[PDB]
Amino acid sequence: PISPIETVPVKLKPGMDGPKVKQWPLTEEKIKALVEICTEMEKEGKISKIGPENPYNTPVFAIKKKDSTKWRKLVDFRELNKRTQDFWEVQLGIPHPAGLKKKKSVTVLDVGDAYFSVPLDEDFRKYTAFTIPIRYQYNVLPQGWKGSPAIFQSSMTKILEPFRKQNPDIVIYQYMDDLYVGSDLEIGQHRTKIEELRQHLLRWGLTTPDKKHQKEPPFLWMGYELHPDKWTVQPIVLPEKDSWTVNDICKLVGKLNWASQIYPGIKVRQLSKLLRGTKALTEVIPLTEEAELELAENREILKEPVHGVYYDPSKDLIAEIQKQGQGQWTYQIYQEPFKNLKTGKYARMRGAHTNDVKQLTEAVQKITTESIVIWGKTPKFKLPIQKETWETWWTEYWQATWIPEWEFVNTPPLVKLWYQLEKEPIVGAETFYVDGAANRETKLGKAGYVTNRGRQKVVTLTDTTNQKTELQAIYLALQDSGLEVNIVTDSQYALGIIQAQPDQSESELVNQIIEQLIKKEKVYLAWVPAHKGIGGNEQVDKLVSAGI
Amino acid sequence: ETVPVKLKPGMDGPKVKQWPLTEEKIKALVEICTEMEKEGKISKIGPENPYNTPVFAIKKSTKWRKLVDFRELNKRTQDHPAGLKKKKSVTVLDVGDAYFSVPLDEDFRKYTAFTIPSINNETPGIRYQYNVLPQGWKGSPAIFQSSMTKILEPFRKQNPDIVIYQYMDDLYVGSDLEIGQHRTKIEELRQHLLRELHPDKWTVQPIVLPEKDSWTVNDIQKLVGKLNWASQIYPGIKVRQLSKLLRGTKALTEVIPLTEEAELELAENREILKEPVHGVYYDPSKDLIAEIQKQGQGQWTYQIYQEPFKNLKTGKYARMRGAHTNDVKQLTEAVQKITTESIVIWGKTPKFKLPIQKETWETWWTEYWQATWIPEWEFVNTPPLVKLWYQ
DNA sequence: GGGCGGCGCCCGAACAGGGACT
DNA sequence: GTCCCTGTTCGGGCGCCG
Ligand SMILES: *P(=O)(O)OC[C@@H]1O[C@H](n2cc(F)c(N)nc2=O)CS1
Ligand SMILES: [Mg+2]
Ligand SMILES: [Mg+2]
Repeated sequence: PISPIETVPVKLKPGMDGPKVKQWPLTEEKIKALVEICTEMEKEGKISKIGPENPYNTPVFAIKKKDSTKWRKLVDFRELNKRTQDFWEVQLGIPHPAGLKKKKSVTVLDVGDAYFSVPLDEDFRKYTAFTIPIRYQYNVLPQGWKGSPAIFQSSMTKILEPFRKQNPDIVIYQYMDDLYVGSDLEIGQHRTKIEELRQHLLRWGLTTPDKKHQKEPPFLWMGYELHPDKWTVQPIVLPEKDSWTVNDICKLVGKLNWASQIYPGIKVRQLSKLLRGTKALTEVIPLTEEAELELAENREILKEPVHGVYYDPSKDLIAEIQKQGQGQWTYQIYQEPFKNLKTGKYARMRGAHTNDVKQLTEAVQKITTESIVIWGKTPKFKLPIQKETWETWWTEYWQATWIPEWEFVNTPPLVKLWYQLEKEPIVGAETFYVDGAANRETKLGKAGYVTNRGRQKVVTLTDTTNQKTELQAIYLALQDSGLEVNIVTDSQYALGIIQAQPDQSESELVNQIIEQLIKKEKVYLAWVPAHKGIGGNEQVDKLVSAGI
Repeated sequence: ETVPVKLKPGMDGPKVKQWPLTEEKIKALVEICTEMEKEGKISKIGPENPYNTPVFAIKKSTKWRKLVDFRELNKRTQDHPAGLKKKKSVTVLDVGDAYFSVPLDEDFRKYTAFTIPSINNETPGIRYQYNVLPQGWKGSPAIFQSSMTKILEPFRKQNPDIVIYQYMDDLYVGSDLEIGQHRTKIEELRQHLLRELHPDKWTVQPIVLPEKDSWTVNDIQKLVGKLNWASQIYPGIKVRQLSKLLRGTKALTEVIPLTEEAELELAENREILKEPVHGVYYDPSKDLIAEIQKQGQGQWTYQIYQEPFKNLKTGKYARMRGAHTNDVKQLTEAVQKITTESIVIWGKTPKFKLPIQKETWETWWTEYWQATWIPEWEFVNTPPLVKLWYQ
């Protein structure tokens, strides 16, 4: 039937009209499925025949479902959607099985033809007109209208509110029309409460077809198989193609990111880098060696059998993080040592230049908010970073940074700062005054240094910038200095980059600089204002300025 | 009887997504909202209201207080005792509860929409809107102003020395009285209202130069850089003579003895750094910028300015702690202190330039908020140079 | 085949802001 | 101001759910 829930008033956007789009041709099977659906819906009052009084019309089609002969009826409401008012979506996220608590008794139900059981605002029905190659309009929520998801989710919440207020201690996970129902009742009393819920829903116009009423484990729910004390993800099938396109890669990486929620160790950096500056989905990208290797390792990982567990709120949440190369991290969230609640990967590249401690901090942050969503609390961390590493970094880093309650874990690769700037200048070590200059018009530059021991060098550069020349001067000093060196720059740009202690850059030049910095025993970097006549800096400025 | 309010012309209402709340906060919000809706202060709504404003809760006591981040709505909503900054003690009362008695313009209610989220997205968000003046909204003290004046008339007559100022949810009560009978008067005002700060102890953090009996090429280079920058704020600063000591290409660690001229230059600059900044006038039509620098070891410096180098105030927050310190907690404490000071001095809150990653901040700052207002902020990834200049 | 909403991911195209330069 | 560089947002594609 049709739900006696009050309708939700919806308007068009300020000063607009309904759709006036002509139908397209449909197949014989599509037309037969549509006509059967439409006469059946017209009997039930979900669609009302219309005549000349309706100007509007918009196209209509159907698609085969995951069930065999059932066709899903769809409307191309793109024009109406454009003209329809804005909604606040109420579906704030996706429930996750690691967030479920153990229940004595579990049921999974689906509401049949759910959208088509919720009445549409009477004023708005006319903009929903469509023809079949017979003219109807929608009296219930149509599929393809942008307002249907949120209106249904809200209406479903309203419909469940009295059952939830009457059964506060029965947990009903309500994704769109799919219900998971958990209770601490013995199976018989639970089944009675489920009959109560189905009668309640039907009272509110929602039928729960018995074909989609799962009574025994495993439960199929939200892409998962829920067992009594463990859950798994329904199988994943990565393509086994030979010629990979941008679309093939997007599919591969999407399935891999989905797998990473329970499969530990998934890496997609190299497959993702493979997409930079693409033209179109149809373009064939050749698999680089590193992406080939990474995909092989992922395949191996996926061949293993794996499961998550359910959340026990009387215990601690623990998250352990491991580093893979190239700014990639995986994590396992568990409560008992070898029983993952779930897993994950953090691999986002923030910033031109960064290091492993920043990356670890932002992995900790991502995991923290993800845990707050799924479990409502922060986890305790196990990290491969010595407390002294962290202490050093938090001491000397100019930004406010913090990692919640954590404990060191001795599984390499440990996270470390790869070099350390001197807080004071080095006695005896040679002192390099470095500078760069670039010609904005010609893009020719010079980088170079003088030294207190009387050395001076200028390197000319083509197609360069001021910042690049300042860096090239620092890099040139690192090259020509010995294991200990003082360097004076007039470039707060390069100073900020190098003080930040990066171990990785997207700039080849900053990486060469980094390699140099790692090779040195002691390095002191000092800053002075440019063009103020300051002693060593003045001579370098005069040297690198000659071309400009 | 309600008062019509519009938005600023050319502006829609807030459309700000809700952030993840912890279980204890969602539980407190649900219980509080149930009571609020029983009392007709809020009503349920659905998706057809397109507006949203995030909500959370703070535990100031075993009772929670709901807090709505109306920063956006406040920006978008239609458009001061200079003696309060001098009272021997100032107390901060929460009088937001008053607002729950005045109705709210019906046509305006849709703009106060908010969403209660669900652990692990068990349910769609459950949305409400307000039927009374909301706490945390610029319009609430405005519309309640007349009733507040009538309420506070006899207390101010019977206490002409006491300064009672209102900022949005709070009464700042200021007196020169000893902190004991002061508390007596504050409880008088709280009993009357059924119908601890010390601004004379706030101080300026000036710029300071290193005191040394031996100076190196590095020491003088660092001094000249610091003084060069400082001169943008005190034009009296002079570097020509100290900079003259640096001629040539010398080793950083070499000892350089100061001439007579440079020693006098340094003494003059030392004195010039004490004088107050000339020519700095508060502009009510501009925002207050507050930059914060983390100086390490629980030390924080800050400046409150409106145009670059025109510092209305400079200060520090020094929570001396090393053993187990929370940079984010400290930083939000500093932000609340600076905001309190700005509310007291100018009645405005600053826009903060925060030296933190946006995600770290947004992950944790609600765990330490204690104030009923929330300042604007942006996130700077700002340089160690100015950091070095204010230490 | 295609329509919709949510969340995830990654990338590039707009911006904004600040330092350095003529 | 302009050029350069950095960071952020937001909209495109895919994945997953329905
Ligand atoms: P649910 O209704 O339980 O159906 C199972 C999956 O849902 C997919 N689906 C649902 C839906 F409501 C819309 N609009 N599109 C769509 O693809 C099909 S299988
Ligand atoms: Mg230079
Ligand atoms: Mg001067």
